[PDB]
Amino acid sequence: ENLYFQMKHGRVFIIKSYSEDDIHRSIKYNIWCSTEHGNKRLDAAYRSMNGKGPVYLLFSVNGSGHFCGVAEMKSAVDYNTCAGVWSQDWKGRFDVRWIFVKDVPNSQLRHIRLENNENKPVTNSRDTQEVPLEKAKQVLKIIASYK
Ligand SMILES: CNc1ncnc2c(Br)[nH]nc12
Repeated sequence: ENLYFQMKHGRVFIIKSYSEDDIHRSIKYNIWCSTEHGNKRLDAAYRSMNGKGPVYLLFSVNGSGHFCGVAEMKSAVDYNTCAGVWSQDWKGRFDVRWIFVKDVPNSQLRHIRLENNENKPVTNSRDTQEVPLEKAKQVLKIIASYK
Protein backbone atom coordinates (compact mmCIF):
# COMPACT_ATOMS: atom_id res chain seq x y z
CA GLU A 1 0.00 0.00 0.00
CA ASN A 2 0.76 3.70 -0.57
CA LEU A 3 -1.34 5.97 1.67
CA TYR A 4 0.78 9.12 1.31
CA PHE A 5 -1.60 11.23 -0.75
CA GLN A 6 -4.94 10.16 0.78
CA MET A 7 -3.23 15.66 4.05
CA LYS A 8 -6.22 18.01 4.18
CA HIS A 9 -4.46 21.24 3.17
CA GLY A 10 -3.39 22.03 -0.37
CA ARG A 11 -4.95 23.37 -3.56
CA VAL A 12 -4.36 22.01 -7.05
CA PHE A 13 -4.81 23.66 -10.45
CA ILE A 14 -4.62 22.49 -14.04
CA ILE A 15 -2.13 24.51 -16.10
CA LYS A 16 -2.65 24.40 -19.88
CA SER A 17 0.05 25.73 -22.22
CA TYR A 18 -0.11 26.18 -25.98
CA SER A 19 3.71 26.22 -26.12
CA GLU A 20 6.29 23.51 -25.55
CA ASP A 21 8.86 26.34 -25.42
CA ASP A 22 7.10 27.85 -22.39
CA ILE A 23 7.19 24.43 -20.67
CA HIS A 24 10.94 24.08 -21.30
CA ARG A 25 11.57 27.63 -20.06
CA SER A 26 9.54 26.93 -16.92
CA ILE A 27 11.54 23.80 -16.07
CA LYS A 28 14.82 25.62 -16.80
CA TYR A 29 14.20 28.73 -14.69
CA ASN A 30 11.46 27.60 -12.26
CA ILE A 31 9.05 30.39 -13.22
CA TRP A 32 5.61 30.58 -14.81
CA CYS A 33 3.06 33.12 -16.01
CA SER A 34 -0.64 32.65 -16.79
CA THR A 35 -3.29 34.93 -18.26
CA GLU A 36 -4.42 37.94 -16.25
CA HIS A 37 -7.40 36.11 -14.75
CA GLY A 38 -5.37 32.91 -14.30
CA ASN A 39 -2.65 34.84 -12.45
CA LYS A 40 -5.26 36.43 -10.17
CA ARG A 41 -6.79 33.04 -9.34
CA LEU A 42 -3.43 31.42 -8.57
CA ASP A 43 -2.28 34.46 -6.60
CA ALA A 44 -5.40 34.39 -4.42
CA ALA A 45 -4.91 30.68 -3.68
CA TYR A 46 -1.20 31.02 -2.90
CA ARG A 47 -1.71 33.93 -0.51
CA SER A 48 -4.76 32.43 1.25
CA MET A 49 -2.67 29.30 1.87
CA ASN A 50 -0.11 31.21 4.00
CA GLY A 51 2.38 28.36 3.82
CA LYS A 52 -0.06 25.95 5.50
CA GLY A 53 -0.01 23.67 2.45
CA PRO A 54 1.16 23.46 -1.16
CA VAL A 55 -0.42 24.90 -4.27
CA TYR A 56 0.20 22.23 -6.93
CA LEU A 57 0.22 22.85 -10.69
CA LEU A 58 -0.54 19.96 -13.06
CA PHE A 59 0.90 20.89 -16.48
CA SER A 60 -0.36 19.80 -19.91
CA VAL A 61 0.35 21.15 -23.40
CA ASN A 62 -2.89 21.81 -25.30
CA GLY A 63 -3.52 19.05 -27.82
CA SER A 64 -0.62 16.85 -26.69
CA GLY A 65 -2.66 14.00 -25.19
CA HIS A 66 -0.70 13.91 -21.92
CA PHE A 67 0.22 15.77 -18.78
CA CYS A 68 3.90 16.63 -18.71
CA GLY A 69 4.55 17.11 -15.01
CA VAL A 70 3.90 18.74 -11.66
CA ALA A 71 5.21 21.91 -10.03
CA GLU A 72 4.56 23.70 -6.77
CA MET A 73 3.82 27.42 -6.72
CA LYS A 74 6.59 29.13 -4.73
CA SER A 75 5.80 32.88 -4.70
CA ALA A 76 3.00 35.31 -5.15
CA VAL A 77 2.52 36.86 -8.59
CA ASP A 78 4.76 39.78 -9.55
CA TYR A 79 2.61 41.61 -12.08
CA ASN A 80 5.13 44.13 -13.50
CA THR A 81 8.06 42.24 -15.03
CA CYS A 82 9.94 42.11 -18.32
CA ALA A 83 7.48 41.58 -21.15
CA GLY A 84 7.95 39.18 -24.05
CA VAL A 85 9.81 36.37 -22.26
CA TRP A 86 7.24 33.69 -23.21
CA SER A 87 6.31 32.43 -26.70
CA GLN A 88 3.54 34.99 -27.12
CA ASP A 89 3.83 38.51 -25.76
CA TRP A 90 1.75 37.58 -20.78
CA LYS A 91 1.89 40.06 -17.88
CA GLY A 92 3.84 38.93 -14.85
CA ARG A 93 5.83 36.11 -13.32
CA PHE A 94 5.84 33.83 -10.31
CA ASP A 95 8.21 31.20 -8.97
CA VAL A 96 7.52 27.48 -9.18
CA ARG A 97 9.47 24.37 -8.27
CA TRP A 98 9.10 21.51 -10.70
CA ILE A 99 8.39 18.23 -8.88
CA PHE A 100 7.74 15.63 -11.62
CA VAL A 101 8.78 15.90 -15.22
CA LYS A 102 7.18 12.87 -16.90
CA ASP A 103 4.55 12.37 -19.58
CA VAL A 104 1.34 10.82 -18.25
CA PRO A 105 -1.13 9.89 -21.01
CA ASN A 106 -4.64 11.28 -20.70
CA SER A 107 -5.83 7.65 -20.78
CA GLN A 108 -4.37 7.21 -17.28
CA LEU A 109 -6.48 10.09 -15.93
CA ARG A 110 -9.68 10.50 -18.02
CA HIS A 111 -11.79 8.54 -15.51
CA ILE A 112 -11.29 11.15 -12.76
CA ARG A 113 -14.04 13.73 -13.19
CA LEU A 114 -14.37 17.19 -11.61
CA GLU A 115 -17.61 17.80 -9.76
CA ASN A 116 -16.90 21.55 -9.87
CA ASN A 117 -16.64 21.46 -13.71
CA GLU A 118 -19.84 19.65 -14.74
CA ASN A 119 -18.29 16.26 -13.95
CA LYS A 120 -16.06 16.62 -17.02
CA PRO A 121 -12.91 14.46 -17.10
CA VAL A 122 -9.99 16.23 -15.46
CA THR A 123 -8.26 15.75 -18.86
CA ASN A 124 -10.85 18.14 -20.41
CA SER A 125 -9.98 21.11 -18.19
CA ARG A 126 -9.12 24.66 -19.25
CA ASP A 127 -6.14 26.67 -17.99
CA THR A 128 -6.20 27.20 -14.16
CA GLN A 129 -9.18 24.91 -13.63
CA GLU A 130 -9.04 24.15 -9.89
CA VAL A 131 -9.18 20.48 -8.86
CA PRO A 132 -11.11 19.46 -5.70
CA LEU A 133 -8.60 18.11 -3.21
CA GLU A 134 -10.09 14.62 -3.02
CA LYS A 135 -9.83 14.30 -6.83
CA ALA A 136 -6.37 15.89 -6.81
CA LYS A 137 -5.12 13.14 -4.47
CA GLN A 138 -6.25 10.55 -7.03
CA VAL A 139 -4.53 12.40 -9.89
CA LEU A 140 -1.28 12.83 -7.98
CA LYS A 141 -1.25 9.13 -7.08
CA ILE A 142 -1.66 8.06 -10.72
CA ILE A 143 1.05 10.48 -11.90
CA ALA A 144 3.56 9.44 -9.25
CA SER A 145 3.05 5.77 -10.08
CA TYR A 146 3.03 5.88 -13.90
CA LYS A 147 6.00 4.16 -15.56
C1 LIG B 1 3.64 31.51 -20.19
N1 LIG B 1 2.32 30.99 -19.88
C2 LIG B 1 1.52 30.31 -20.88
N2 LIG B 1 2.05 29.86 -22.01
C3 LIG B 1 1.33 29.24 -22.96
N3 LIG B 1 0.03 29.02 -22.81
C4 LIG B 1 -0.56 29.40 -21.64
C5 LIG B 1 -1.90 29.32 -21.15
BR1 LIG B 1 -3.30 28.46 -22.17
N4 LIG B 1 -1.97 29.90 -19.96
N5 LIG B 1 -0.72 30.34 -19.64
C6 LIG B 1 0.15 30.06 -20.64
